[PDB]
Amino acid sequence: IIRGNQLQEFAAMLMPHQKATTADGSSILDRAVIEHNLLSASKLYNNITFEELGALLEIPAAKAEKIASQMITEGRMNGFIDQIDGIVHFETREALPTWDKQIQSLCFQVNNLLEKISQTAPEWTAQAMEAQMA
Amino acid sequence: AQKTWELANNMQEAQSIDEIYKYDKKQQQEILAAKPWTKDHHYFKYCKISALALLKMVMHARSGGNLAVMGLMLGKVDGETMIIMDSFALPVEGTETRVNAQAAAYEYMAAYIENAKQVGRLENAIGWYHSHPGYGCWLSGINVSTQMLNQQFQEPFVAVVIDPTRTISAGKVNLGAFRTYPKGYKPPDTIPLNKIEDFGVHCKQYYALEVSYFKSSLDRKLLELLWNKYWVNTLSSSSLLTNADYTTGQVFDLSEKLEQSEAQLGRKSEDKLAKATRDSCKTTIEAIHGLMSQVIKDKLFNQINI
Amino acid sequence: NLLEQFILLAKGTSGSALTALISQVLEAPGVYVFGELLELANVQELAEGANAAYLQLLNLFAYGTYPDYIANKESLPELSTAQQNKLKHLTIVSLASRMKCIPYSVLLKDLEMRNLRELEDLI
Amino acid sequence: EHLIAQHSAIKMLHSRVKLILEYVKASEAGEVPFNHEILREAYALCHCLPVLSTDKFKTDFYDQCNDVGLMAYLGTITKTCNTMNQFVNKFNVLYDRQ
Amino acid sequence: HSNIMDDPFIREHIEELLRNIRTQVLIKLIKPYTRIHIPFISKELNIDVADVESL
Repeated sequence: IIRGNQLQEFAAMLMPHQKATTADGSSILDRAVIEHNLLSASKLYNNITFEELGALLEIPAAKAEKIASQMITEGRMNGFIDQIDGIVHFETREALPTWDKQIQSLCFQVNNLLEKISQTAPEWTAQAMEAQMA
Repeated sequence: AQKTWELANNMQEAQSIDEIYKYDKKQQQEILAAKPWTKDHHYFKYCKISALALLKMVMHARSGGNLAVMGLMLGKVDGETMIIMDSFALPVEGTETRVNAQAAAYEYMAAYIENAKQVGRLENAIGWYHSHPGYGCWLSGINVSTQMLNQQFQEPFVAVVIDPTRTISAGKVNLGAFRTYPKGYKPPDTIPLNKIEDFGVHCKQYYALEVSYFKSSLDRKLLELLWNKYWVNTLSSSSLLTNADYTTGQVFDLSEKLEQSEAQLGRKSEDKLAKATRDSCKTTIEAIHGLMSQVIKDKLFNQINI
Repeated sequence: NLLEQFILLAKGTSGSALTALISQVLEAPGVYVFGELLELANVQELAEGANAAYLQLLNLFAYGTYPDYIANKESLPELSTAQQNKLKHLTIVSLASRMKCIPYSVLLKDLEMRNLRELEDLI
Repeated sequence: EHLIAQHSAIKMLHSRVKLILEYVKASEAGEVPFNHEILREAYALCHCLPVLSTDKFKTDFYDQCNDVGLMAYLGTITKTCNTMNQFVNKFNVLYDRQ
Repeated sequence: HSNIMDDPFIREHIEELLRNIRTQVLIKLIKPYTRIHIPFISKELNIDVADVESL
């Protein structure tokens, strides 16, 4: 997530035609970074309210919703908006598929740990495998 | 494990999995002398392709790239099933839509079979296969003609069509086994439109067998012990969700078969109720197998450390 | 691998120079497990003198959490803003090991946060 | 033919876990040198052992179990109906009232 | 008013328009939402609350 304080050194090197305001008080630079921030924020959240969404993107409550609905309907992000309670649901996992994913990760950690065991002390690993019969 | 698993594996003796690998010469002679496929015509319905044969056929089909390739397949028959135990390539040269096997394939066939008989290959040629690079798995007009020619004189014969392009682009093998009807015989009677769309013009001239694969015990052990991604994918296979749609389709055509059996039993001679019951038992058994896998996974992973 | 750099520079130094290196370790980003550093001449003799406060701080950063730091704030030395962020991060790690669904109430009480928004920025 | 594949997979996992436990015990005793990173990763492996013990997972698991139970019931009924038809057919030709 | 609403062939068919465009705006707007206020739709279509429900 790119905050608005690390882009001051970037807007100075932009070409003069790229710094054109769109008649709403916001330049071109702080519109693409807003959409990028919103798309990146959907990878860290399962759902977020409008007030909190408008706390890390500025644009408090009325423009964050408009931009969020604008990114959707164009195949740019996955989600849906519940305007009654003011919350945006991005991606919900279905429990059982998550269980199999975590099982795969658990087995991956088992294999990786044994790989380091056989890589650090190969002489001990061979003795342990033979002793596994007894 | 003691007595329980000592005789459960018994590597000294071939298991029930390796039973199919044994060639019974007397049974083969008896079944070919009886000729039970002459009376009926939808006799053979299942085609059991071995793992090595499928792998060799797939690799040969992909090796040609966009050009067609062809070869023969050895095997035998058992009841209503055609078993393919091996396959072997032919030294032919073909284009993207035509393979002929003019003069080098016909010597290679006989010479290769003679060489194979020397090192203990008791199976005889059971079929021919060719690849369709990028236009599905079906039988063309000349394919149907040569299938009729092969079937009319060499009675047991099944044509296998592979599709390397769709196999690579989809991640799963695209294969199809087919058999044909005699010349000018059996003209039996939204379906026709899609049928001609995905098959050729001769949709009613040939039928498609149900293709299944098998493997031996040593093959199973070597495969499951090859990479670590095969026992990890077993402890997290998650059935009943990978192929739920297939289960719903099986329930649907089960319902249709049950309706047909109810219609038949109220009043050619096939006993449709028994087949419907067998299909129902089969699909329920897959469902229960999936549930057992889920229960085993839950007991193994969730019930540890409080 | 970053901890290995500070370890070699800390193989011979002792006294005030060594304790200064400890503060740099807690300030360097990407250094979250101080395992190899804790089995050196530090634990051998650092429990006596005015430098024992930093030894307690290093033990707190390796095994303790943020609540374990408020209780003994008087004894422990002051922490810069960079070091406090690392300590709060390790507190979230400790809670994650115990439970895989951490409520906001636990995080707010342990990390001494008051605003929900600033807690989520830290997470 | 299915439980044996499950058994082989579980046995491979058991062998790996047994070897990891043997290494951890050897590190505890002193046969192998104290490797901090390996033991840290073992601790992380142990902390993940209760995989997804949430209430939503339990509800979904119960849904799956009930679905399979119903699919078994519909089909046990079918097998019983088939046996019923067989018995009726065998009974008719023997106790025929003509 | 001097070039469009003069001939009968455009003024009579101007009511079939100003409704196809409003319908297509409505369809695209409610695509991401699952529960949306009707007065909110009224603002985005520049029509009163009563006509939004009819549409």
